[PDB]
Amino acid sequence: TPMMLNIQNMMWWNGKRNLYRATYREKTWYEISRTGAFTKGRRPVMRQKY
RNA sequence: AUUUUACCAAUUAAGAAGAAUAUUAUAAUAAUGGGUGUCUUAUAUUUUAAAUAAAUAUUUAAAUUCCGUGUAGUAAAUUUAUUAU
Repeated sequence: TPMMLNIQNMMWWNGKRNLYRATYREKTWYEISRTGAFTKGRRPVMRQKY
């Protein structure tokens, strides 16, 4: 398995890509990782001020 | 009458489009694989899968550990955005 072997298969690097990944990723791993922008740590959640 | 010894020296101003829709970086608005001298026929032209990836991250702490390979929303669609004869 390429991921197990730690093979750097990237389209801009060698023109290859692993077949077990998803073609479209809505938000990258960094976007998923950043939790302060996802949870209610300090950010306000309802911008409407009635 | 006859006849001028042997050897030794040096590179510089360039005659005429015989040099530009040029070379490199730079545009954050396009994009189904560009192919001209091409020019029916689609049983014969199908590439999809939750993972670090043509998507790429503002600090020195603590901390697992026999050389600590290491830092968080900054604004919630907010303007750092892969641009372009």
